[PDB]
Amino acid sequence: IPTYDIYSRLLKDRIIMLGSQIDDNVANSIVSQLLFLQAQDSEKDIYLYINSPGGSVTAGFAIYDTIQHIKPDVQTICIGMAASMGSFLLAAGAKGKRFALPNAEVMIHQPLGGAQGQATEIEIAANHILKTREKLNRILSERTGQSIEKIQQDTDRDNFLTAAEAKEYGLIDEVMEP
Amino acid sequence: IPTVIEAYDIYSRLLKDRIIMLGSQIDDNVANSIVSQLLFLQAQDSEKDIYLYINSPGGSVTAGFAIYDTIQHIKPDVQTICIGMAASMGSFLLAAGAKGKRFALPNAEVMIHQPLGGAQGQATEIEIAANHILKTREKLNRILSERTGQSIEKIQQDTDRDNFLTAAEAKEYGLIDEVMEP
Amino acid sequence: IPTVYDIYSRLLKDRIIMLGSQIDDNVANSIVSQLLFLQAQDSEKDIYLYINSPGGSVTAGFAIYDTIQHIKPDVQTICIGMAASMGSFLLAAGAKGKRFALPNAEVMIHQPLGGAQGQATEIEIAANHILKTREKLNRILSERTGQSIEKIQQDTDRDNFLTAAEAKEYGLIDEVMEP
Amino acid sequence: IPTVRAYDIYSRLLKDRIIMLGSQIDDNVANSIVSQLLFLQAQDSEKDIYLYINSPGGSVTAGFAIYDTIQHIKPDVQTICIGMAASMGSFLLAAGAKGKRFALPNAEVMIHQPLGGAQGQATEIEIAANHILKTREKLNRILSERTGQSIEKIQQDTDRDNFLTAAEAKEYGLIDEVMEP
Amino acid sequence: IPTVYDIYSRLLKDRIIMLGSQIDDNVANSIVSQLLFLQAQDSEKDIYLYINSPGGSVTAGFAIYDTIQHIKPDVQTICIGMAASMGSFLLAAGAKGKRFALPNAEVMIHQPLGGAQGQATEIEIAANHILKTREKLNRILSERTGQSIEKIQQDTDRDNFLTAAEAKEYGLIDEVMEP
Amino acid sequence: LIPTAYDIYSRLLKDRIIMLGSQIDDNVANSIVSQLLFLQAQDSEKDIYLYINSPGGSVTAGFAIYDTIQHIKPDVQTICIGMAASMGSFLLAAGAKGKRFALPNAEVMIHQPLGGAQGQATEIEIAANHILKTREKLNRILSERTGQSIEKIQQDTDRDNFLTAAEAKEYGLIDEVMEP
Amino acid sequence: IPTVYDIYSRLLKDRIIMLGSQIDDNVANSIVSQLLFLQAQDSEKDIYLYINSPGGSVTAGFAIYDTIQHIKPDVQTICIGMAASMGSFLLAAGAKGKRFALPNAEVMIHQPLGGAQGQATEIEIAANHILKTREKLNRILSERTGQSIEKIQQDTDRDNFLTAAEAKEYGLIDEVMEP
Amino acid sequence: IPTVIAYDIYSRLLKDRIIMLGSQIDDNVANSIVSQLLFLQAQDSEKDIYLYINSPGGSVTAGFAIYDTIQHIKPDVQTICIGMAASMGSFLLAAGAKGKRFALPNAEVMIHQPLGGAQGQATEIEIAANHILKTREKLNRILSERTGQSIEKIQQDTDRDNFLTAAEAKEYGLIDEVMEP
Amino acid sequence: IPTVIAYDIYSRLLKDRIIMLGSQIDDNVANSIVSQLLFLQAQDSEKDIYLYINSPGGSVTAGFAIYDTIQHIKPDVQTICIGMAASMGSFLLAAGAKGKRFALPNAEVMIHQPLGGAQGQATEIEIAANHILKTREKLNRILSERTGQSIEKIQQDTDRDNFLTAAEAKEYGLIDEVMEP
Amino acid sequence: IPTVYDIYSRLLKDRIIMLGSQIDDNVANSIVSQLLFLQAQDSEKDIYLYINSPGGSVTAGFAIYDTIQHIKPDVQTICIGMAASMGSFLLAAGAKGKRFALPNAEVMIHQPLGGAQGQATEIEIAANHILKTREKLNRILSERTGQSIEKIQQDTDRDNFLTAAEAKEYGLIDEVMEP
Amino acid sequence: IPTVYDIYSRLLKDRIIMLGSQIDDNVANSIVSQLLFLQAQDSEKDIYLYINSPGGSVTAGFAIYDTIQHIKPDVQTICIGMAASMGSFLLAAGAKGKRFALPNAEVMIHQPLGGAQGQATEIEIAANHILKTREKLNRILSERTGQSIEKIQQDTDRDNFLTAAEAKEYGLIDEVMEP
Repeated sequence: IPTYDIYSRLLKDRIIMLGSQIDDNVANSIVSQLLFLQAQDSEKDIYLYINSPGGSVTAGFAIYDTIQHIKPDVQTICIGMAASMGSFLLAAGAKGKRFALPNAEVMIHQPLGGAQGQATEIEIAANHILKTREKLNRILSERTGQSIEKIQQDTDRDNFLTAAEAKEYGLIDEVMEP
Repeated sequence: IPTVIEAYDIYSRLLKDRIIMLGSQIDDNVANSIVSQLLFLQAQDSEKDIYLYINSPGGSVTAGFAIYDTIQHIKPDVQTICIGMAASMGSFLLAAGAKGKRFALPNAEVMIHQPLGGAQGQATEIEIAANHILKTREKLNRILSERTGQSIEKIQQDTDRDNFLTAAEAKEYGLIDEVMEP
Repeated sequence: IPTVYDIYSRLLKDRIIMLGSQIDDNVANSIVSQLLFLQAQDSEKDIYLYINSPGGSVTAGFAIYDTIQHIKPDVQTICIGMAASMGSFLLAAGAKGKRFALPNAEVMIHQPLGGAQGQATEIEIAANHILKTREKLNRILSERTGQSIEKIQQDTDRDNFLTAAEAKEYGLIDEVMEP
Repeated sequence: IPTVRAYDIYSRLLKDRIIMLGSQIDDNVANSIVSQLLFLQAQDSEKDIYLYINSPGGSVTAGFAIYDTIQHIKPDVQTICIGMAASMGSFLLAAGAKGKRFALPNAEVMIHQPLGGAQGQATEIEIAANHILKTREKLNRILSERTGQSIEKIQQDTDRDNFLTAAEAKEYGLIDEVMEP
Repeated sequence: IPTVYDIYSRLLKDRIIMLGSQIDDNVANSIVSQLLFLQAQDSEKDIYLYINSPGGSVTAGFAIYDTIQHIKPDVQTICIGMAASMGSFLLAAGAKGKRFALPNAEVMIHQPLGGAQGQATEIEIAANHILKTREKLNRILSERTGQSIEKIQQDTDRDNFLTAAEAKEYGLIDEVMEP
Repeated sequence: LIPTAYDIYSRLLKDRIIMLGSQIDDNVANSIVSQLLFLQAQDSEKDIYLYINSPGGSVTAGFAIYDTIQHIKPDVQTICIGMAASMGSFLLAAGAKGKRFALPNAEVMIHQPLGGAQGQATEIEIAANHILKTREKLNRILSERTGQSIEKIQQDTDRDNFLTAAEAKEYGLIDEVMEP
Repeated sequence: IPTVYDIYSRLLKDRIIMLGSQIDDNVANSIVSQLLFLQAQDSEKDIYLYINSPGGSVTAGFAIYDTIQHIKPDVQTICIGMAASMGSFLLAAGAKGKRFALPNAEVMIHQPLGGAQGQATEIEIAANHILKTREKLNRILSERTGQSIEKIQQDTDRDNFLTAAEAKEYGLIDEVMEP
Repeated sequence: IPTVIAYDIYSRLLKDRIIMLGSQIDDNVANSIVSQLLFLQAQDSEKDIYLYINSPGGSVTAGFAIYDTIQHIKPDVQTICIGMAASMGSFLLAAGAKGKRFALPNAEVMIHQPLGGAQGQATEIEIAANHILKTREKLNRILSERTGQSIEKIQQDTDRDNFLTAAEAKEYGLIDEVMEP
Repeated sequence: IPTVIAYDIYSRLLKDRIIMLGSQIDDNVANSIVSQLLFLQAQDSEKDIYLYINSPGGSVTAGFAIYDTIQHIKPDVQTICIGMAASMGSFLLAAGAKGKRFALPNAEVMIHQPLGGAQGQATEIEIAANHILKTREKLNRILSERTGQSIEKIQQDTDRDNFLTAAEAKEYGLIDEVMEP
Repeated sequence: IPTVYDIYSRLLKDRIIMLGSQIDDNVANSIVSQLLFLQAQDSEKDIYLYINSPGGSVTAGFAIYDTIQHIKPDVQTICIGMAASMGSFLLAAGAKGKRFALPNAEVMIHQPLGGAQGQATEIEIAANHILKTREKLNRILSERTGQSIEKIQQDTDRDNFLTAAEAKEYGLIDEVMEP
Repeated sequence: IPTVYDIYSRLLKDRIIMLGSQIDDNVANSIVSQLLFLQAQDSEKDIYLYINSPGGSVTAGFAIYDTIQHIKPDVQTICIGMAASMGSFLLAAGAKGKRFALPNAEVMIHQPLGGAQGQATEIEIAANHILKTREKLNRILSERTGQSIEKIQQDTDRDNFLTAAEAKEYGLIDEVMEP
């Protein structure tokens, strides 16, 4: 990472690069970048590049809620792949400012997790992850215009979409052309 | 494991006298052996009692139900005798012996608790697993209710956490019929 | 972690502390030092503590908790992502009226976890100590939420997940911070 | 394990109603010892049985499977300590028929409180602590009955590892006689 | 570890030292050097030692202990979170009248731990050494707490957890620091 | 199993010969005790022969063998081949008086007991007192069986002390070097 | 390790060298370089070597030992916590009259440790070498304490723990440093 | 390991007074070999015994248990090297009855000094060194007696690994004859 | 490994003077093969023995224990390669009685120079190098005698892995006949 | 593995050999010995070789194959479950007209697998060898199925799964054994 | 490693290079670079190479050796602690009359170590190469000590430990550096 690295130079121009799995460390850093950019200028757009296989749903919601909280628009730009929570964040960008490059891929599926121990503990974990899926699907419905029933069906298995398909689905607004 | 010459290992020698020893965790291999022994004893004599000693921390619920159903399926009464400890599916099998012929020795310990499991993967896979283990707990509790005389609701409450019982407490609960005194 | 100052050090300049990890003695040492430094800079201005944490060490969390209550500035707490176990205890520890969660943040409360090994009398000592620790946590959660101790005991017996709105109803936070 | 029809040496001794407890006690060992006790009773409910004990102890519940079977069966079970009887091993030594509990002169006996573990939620640690304390009370009460010592004395004497010579074990009431050459 | 100086170096500028880890030779070397440095800068002004520690090496602790007693400034000790074993020994070693704990901080005292392996005579040497080390710890604790050596022996036979208020009654601290 | 299943050791046991050729642990001690009891049951008057090639091992396991030897009626000859070290040399010295042997190039080693202790100071104290008492017990018996003073045994066992067969006879650990 | 310079660098400005670890080649390299640097800055002013060390490599220790005797400044030695094995050898190596221990610091002396593997003639070479090294260590210790080599041999056969007062009586240090 | 009707192949050969050493020498192997030698003398104290040796060597004390038993018993023990006899294996080859030590033509013999290890305090390393040096003196003295070579030549010739052909072992005096087809 | 009534299958073949070498060659395998050869000679010193070989080779010294025993005993030993005979395996294949060395048509033969290792001081590496070089000369000389190929040719043909069909092994002189159906 | 013999031994009495595992030298040695024994018992009666095998060593497979072709009795081959790689080669090697599969048995053919490591010239030798081995396998498969060598080469470039009916149609077996 | 520059950089300013580790390609690269830099700064003034090293790679040692001989400044060598194997070779390589050891430093000489695995011919190549390397080392050692090659061969057959005074008498150094 070349140098005050290349990411800090892009941050000076209100660009945040997500290029990894989403965990609490990544979310803490991105949230802090978003807050800092709003403090610098509450009006100018922010640009969030997303190449991510997804990761923690709660870490992803830290980023998601910060995006919706701050005053500047956050443009989202998918490069390479936005899968799982990554495609949720892609769809979370400012309306009209969600993009994917022509060969970028988008994948949606249901959340993953685990449960171990007593029957009642497994029941609690199952209820929690099912409620988490409902929350994701409700928001994806609002952000895409698709019905919750259709999102439920379309995420039962791994669902790969081209950029053109992601646009038609309502996950992005435009395929960014050269 | 000593040998007895009339050449039997000690467990085979006791099987000759219609005694089956359960002294390990319950898995499919152990259940396969126990079931085969029960079927063999029935084939030998369908009237004489069988004696099942139980010192077991429990284990696989489905393997325990292979044993449970075989006990109920065969014609001879299967006396159960707890020595040391009968916990989880082990206490379930202890309570499954022929009515009036379920025993524990005075310092044997009985422990009841809800079944354990796990689930990994997609939310809908976790839901299927949760629904399955919950249905399995209902099945266990319903049978325990029948065999002890306790209501299902009391069993649910009394198995939420590990519940250790003395032999005397096990008799009062209905899990055994008598403490076998010296 | 980009440079502007690394990003966290830049936010600290504006009296913002980020808790975004498991709570251990190292994290608590750092958070406590930041709180003391900010009080030294200005004893009157608010401090903002963002919390995204699965929890962790009870004693480390109480190092942070007691420092929050000790210092003069109000400490606002803001849950983003998840505040679980000791993290949710710290969320509820913010200045009354200044405890927040964002709309999709999750809150989870549950009894403390631990272990005990050795002689019977050593297991007894360890059990008494963790039981006392839970009573201590529940007493404070009762005063900070308005709920009875009996209700907190019962509601923490197993993992209990709360939405942001449920956390407000419960008294763990004061407001869901809307966009 | 040499052979002596063919017997291993332990099977040969079992023909003379001798059982050798020469290892840590777990469920596998207890299962074998119990089966040997039941077999010998089935062969002859009158004749004494001889239980040699060289054991560091082990599982308390497995030890009680052995303990209760000894008390259940009709024959007297003599106990003979060689080398070491520690923890649950010393509990079983004291469990022999009264008047027929022995140690050889240099055998070592050790008594101490039970050991265990617990992990997880506070309430789970509470349940495990209550269970091991009740197990200790059960062990101390029986040891009081078999030794003549008060439960309060047994409690104080098992708080830490307590090593006894054979002659001290006799004075304590854990055995009846030191078998002198 | 945020930057302002890193946060700990910034606190050191105000004569605050943070012990927030297990005690070992490296930690003691750092703490001793900070104490000698602070005395060199000003031999009259108080030093503040925050303690959140599970304890650790007895000899490393005594490097710290003897340096506190050696230097001219008073060293205040402030327990946050937990001071256990050699950590609670150092808490009680602060200047008399200037030993503190925050209300929910926990203090634990117990006898030293160690090991030995090899020949009978090697084990005997190691046993005699740790027993003498325990006598030394107990004698000093007795002096610093006002409790008899026999009571300290009894009270440290097993893990002994104390609240901050109990630590004050015991004589391990002078006051519970209230908000 | 080595050659015939009825192995070579079982064939030697028919002739009242017990072959110790390993470290001494509870399994080995239980086997040897059982063999000794068996041989006494077969004939309480005929000698037993115990060959010893052992680096030593568990002190309590060794005392199970030692006390059984003293308990039974038959004389137990001891014959050192290769090495009898630590508790192996203790058992070598415990054979019937006048019937303790070593072959000419066999080696004997004596030293103090080994052990460990971990935990609280008072737990280490208990463990140290126990191993010190075990050493006094070993030295007292070795004094009785060799004729050497307890103080000399203490000195001579402070460190590993290797002895030739002839030196072990001079020391009193054996009665005769068995020459061809 | 806080910044002021790191804390050790800051103490080095005042001619203080902190030994707070095992002695190996890397540690010896650093301490020798610090000694040479301090001589080059001022050949007259005393140097201060603090020692909390469990010992370590004999040859690395002699790199430090010989450099102390080589340079012109006096090197005071101050034991804090523990000086064991080669650590106690270095403590005894300070300028005569300027060897100190703090009151609860401990000192341990014993013979060197090592290993040998391979052919009989290789084990013989290794045995002769460690025996000659012990003779070298005991001879120098005899000169530095005033004790006979026979007494030092007897007193290092096994681990031999000494209090600070005992180390003064032994001649390993000159004074116990009281507060 | 095949069976001959029931003997395993080695037990079948032992019936004909043949003992096969085909492994490293440790206490277990020595226990077996010593027991076989004692057994064969008990059957017949006059007829020769045949010890085939293919061994890389191993424990010196285990080798001396075998060595001393060979010299103790009345029957002659012929030794026959096949494959390799190295270190303590070549010591045992040379220990066979005079005139009855053999190697097949392509068997190898290797002699060298004993190997060992030592850890701990200087005085413990000294004790370990003195013991292995004394052991080497014992081995060389006996090899001198059995080969006819001086002790000083044995010392020189075993300082490093020294490989000999069958014919060279005969000229050296380690064996009496190369057994030709 | 199935049983025939009671023989395991290998023991049943041994009854018919058939030895199966079906694994890597080490001291344990050579100990068993040698014992079987000696046993069969004792049963009948005139009747042929049949040694099947499916082996990747292995220890050169273990292989020479088998080799020399084959040449020492009176019966002819026929050798029959099935599957593969590589390295010391192909050396033993060529060691069969002249005219009675066979391979089945799809069996594979591979010859190559010996493998080993050396570690330590320069003079120790030199000793190990000299020894493995002398071993290679020994192997090459015997292979020259048994195949009719010059030593120079065997040297160059074994510098690297050299794979031979059964037909090529016959032309090379490693076997006498390809055993056709 | 039950008794009555073990179950495989009881079937061998009836001239049935079960191959139900990977083909390695141990398996091949046993199967070759079983074939030779059965020929010695009766040189005229058929032998039955059941095959459920994922393949294995090519040379081990050829020990079996050559022994099948060498002995006088016919060897029927019967595929149950799966015959893959060297397993399908042995299936095709049965006596002509006496090679079978059960209706849901699967057959798989592909090219041999191997590895090579070292100098360029060593890699070249290993490549030439495995390429020659494939030519041998294909030539025999061509003879035993009636397919051209070119077709066999094409059809084994990748894993090629075949139903029992496709295997019969291919020439690898003669009949699908129907219930 | 304290700051002043780390301590080694501070000494390099005064033309001092410290070797205090095993010799590998990484250490040799750094030392060679320092030697070349120092010559470029000043081709006339002496360079001082301190050596405490157990040795290591022969080729890496020759990288240093040849660079010492190549550059114009005299390189003094000073053994502290131990110089063994290639370390003692480099000690003996210093400028004539400027090779030193401190009084208790030890010097060890022995033959090179290595290994070889694979075909007979590969083992032969490796043996020939290490024997040649030993001849190369012994030839240069003979030139630099004045001892004959045959004596060096004898004296390096096994590990040979020398005191500083013995190393001077041998010709490996010129002077024992006294205080």
